[PDB]
Amino acid sequence: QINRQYQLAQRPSGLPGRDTFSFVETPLGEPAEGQILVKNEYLSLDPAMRGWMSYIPPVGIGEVMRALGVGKVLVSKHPGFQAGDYVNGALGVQDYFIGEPKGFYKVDPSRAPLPRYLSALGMTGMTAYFALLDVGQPKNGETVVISGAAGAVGSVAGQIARLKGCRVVGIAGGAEKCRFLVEELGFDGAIDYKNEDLAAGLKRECPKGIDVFFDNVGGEILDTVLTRIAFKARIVLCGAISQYNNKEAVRGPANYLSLLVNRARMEGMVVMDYAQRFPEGLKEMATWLAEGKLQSREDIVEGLETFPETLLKLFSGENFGKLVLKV
Amino acid sequence: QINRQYQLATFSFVETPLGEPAEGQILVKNEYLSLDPAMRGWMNDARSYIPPVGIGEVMRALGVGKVLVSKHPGFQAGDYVNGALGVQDYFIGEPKGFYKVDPSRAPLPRYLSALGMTGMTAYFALLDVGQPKNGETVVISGAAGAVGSVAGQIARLKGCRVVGIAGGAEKCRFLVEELGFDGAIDYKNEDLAAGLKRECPKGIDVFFDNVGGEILDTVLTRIAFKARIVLCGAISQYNNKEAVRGPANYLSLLVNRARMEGMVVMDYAQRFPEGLKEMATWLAEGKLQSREDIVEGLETFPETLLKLFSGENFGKLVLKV
Ligand SMILES: NC(=O)c1ccc[n+]([C@@H]2O[C@H](COP(=O)([O-])OP(=O)(O)OC[C@H]3O[C@@H](n4cnc5c(N)ncnc54)[C@H](OP(=O)(O)O)[C@@H]3O)[C@@H](O)[C@H]2O)c1
Ligand SMILES: NC(=O)c1ccc[n+]([C@@H]2O[C@H](COP(=O)([O-])OP(=O)(O)OC[C@H]3O[C@@H](n4cnc5c(N)ncnc54)[C@H](OP(=O)(O)O)[C@@H]3O)[C@@H](O)[C@H]2O)c1
Repeated sequence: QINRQYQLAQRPSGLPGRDTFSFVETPLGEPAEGQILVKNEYLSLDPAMRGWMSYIPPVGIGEVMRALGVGKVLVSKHPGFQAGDYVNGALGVQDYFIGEPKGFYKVDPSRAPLPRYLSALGMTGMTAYFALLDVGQPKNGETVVISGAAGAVGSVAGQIARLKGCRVVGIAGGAEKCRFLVEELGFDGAIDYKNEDLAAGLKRECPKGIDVFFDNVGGEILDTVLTRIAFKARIVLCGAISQYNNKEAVRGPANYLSLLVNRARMEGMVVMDYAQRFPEGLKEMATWLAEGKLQSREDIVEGLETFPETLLKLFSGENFGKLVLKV
Repeated sequence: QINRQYQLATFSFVETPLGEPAEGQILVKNEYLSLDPAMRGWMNDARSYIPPVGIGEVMRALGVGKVLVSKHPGFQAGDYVNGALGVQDYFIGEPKGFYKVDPSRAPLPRYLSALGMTGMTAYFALLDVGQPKNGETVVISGAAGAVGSVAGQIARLKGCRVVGIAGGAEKCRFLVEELGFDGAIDYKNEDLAAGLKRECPKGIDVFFDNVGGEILDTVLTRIAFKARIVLCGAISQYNNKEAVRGPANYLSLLVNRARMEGMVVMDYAQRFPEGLKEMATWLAEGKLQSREDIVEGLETFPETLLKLFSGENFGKLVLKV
């Protein structure tokens, strides 16, 4: 049995294209004590990958590329897991995972499709959940603005905010995504940053200011949102995708003093800090899904070999929904 | 009787007749006036936290003074007050945001510094927003200034390691030898990153920012897990003809799961009594020190005013009227 794997060959400069990865065929090993062996089925493609090439150590050169995934346990030398289980874990960009199941959890394939355990019922879902609710602390009637709003995190964030009684405004790229936000996910409004002036969009959509800004994007979008925040607003720093491929320095928010004028808070978060609360998060999210109160879209791309090419879709805005790679 | 005033024209010294207080009003002989950096920010156009001084109107100044006549249920003749008394001999109007100060518990001018606005800013911004704990490392910008020098001393009292950033070898010496800061970084002569690397081994848990600009952006690179950055001001940016700099390292808040939060001292006006009571005991026991640089004569105003961005004020700048 062969285990195909993408390895990190070189730390990339800007956008990471080919020759950044090395496609390698190594023989399938066997798990040691405390380890499990997993047949990888669906891989999560995440903007955080660029950073992996910080809050977590980077990928070692010559190591398998880091990747969250869902897979079938073939064998287990670990009390927590048994052969036949389906697991969410750091499975890597390869056919098969062998190692310590640290922070792995079982998923039930009969209750939801596997790729869902990478979105709304996975990491991106939890990010939206804990970031919005614990850090954003939205309340009934508050104006909630979300960047990267048609994405996996933003789309779930927008909807939970809607369920909390918030007026929800999405900032997204292109007419199709902005239409999706309003007609499908139930956002109160949308701003197409690619086609309309963002400031005028915000003035239109948030005339009395913004109480909660969920930032997935950073850059000029963040800086413009800053001129419009309300007294005691919360800015959740979830990501800065517009900056991840910078050869140049990060674009700092020149309107940051709005946080002073408005006595507002800007706070960062990392989803793994909430691991102890995952079951309660996953449980409540699941009931939202079942009740039709929240919708999750996955964008599945087939074939492990397409990894380098498919990854770039996140940075070109080419993904429509949570990007998943079928192995 | 005459009320000498400075009203916003660069200014204008105009003698005016002393009027008389109506209902809801008090009459106050102004004794000491607060010269604050915020005086500049008040003169701008864009929506600040409080509306600008109107063209032609008496220049805003916080001050301490004696009530001569009260037509207000909360104030009595002979009370001493703190309030927006303005750049003038006498205040007449509603005591919007005034409070009584006990002249027995402290020197009158101290009710403009540690027991006044700058002291309460340090008090509430550090403790409510920074929430420093025993053994945490607390870095203060403008640490020699009126807010920073108090914030750093309260930090010391809470059991923190306290590191100050200040201009000049003299001021840095003062923080360590006189105020009891654990370390000091001379931003004017020394590299800041190296200074911070040196003075803050375990990273930075609380940053009390009075300055913004490059200092903030450098501090961001060494904040710790779950750090708190208190935005109190951005003095290095107030005299900019062009755009505020902006922290390029702000994503440190993400990597470190840290919080950056602004505050305005008057939001805590209702809690001033407990804050002032505690601050008074610290001063009285000699645990916390307050410096005021007092210049005599209202007439010296425009000259005295030219000090707060220079760095010439040693202590809280106060004008005796
Ligand atoms: N802090 C944590 O714990 C944590 C965990 C997971 C993810 N994240 C972060 O959350 C954010 C969203 O991730 P996701 O999984 O939901 O990915 P996603 O939003 O589903 O996909 C990426 C989206 O980013 C937008 N985008 C890319 N470049 C942009 C640019 N230059 N300007 C504006 N928009 C741009 C594109 O949307 P448009 O086509 O609409 O422009 C693209 O569809 C990322 O910043 C990620 O790093 C944080
Ligand atoms: N948010 C609120 O409620 C509130 C209340 C009061 C004050 N503030 C703000 O907090 C700040 C402190 O006010 P303060 O009364 O304590 O004034 P201050 O510190 O007594 O006077 C100015 C001090 O700022 C420092 N400074 C000036 N320009 C600088 C620069 N370019 N780089 C580095 N340091 C510089 C100087 O320190 P060195 O001489 O050592 O360089 C100087 O001592 C101001 O920005 C003020 O507007 C906010």
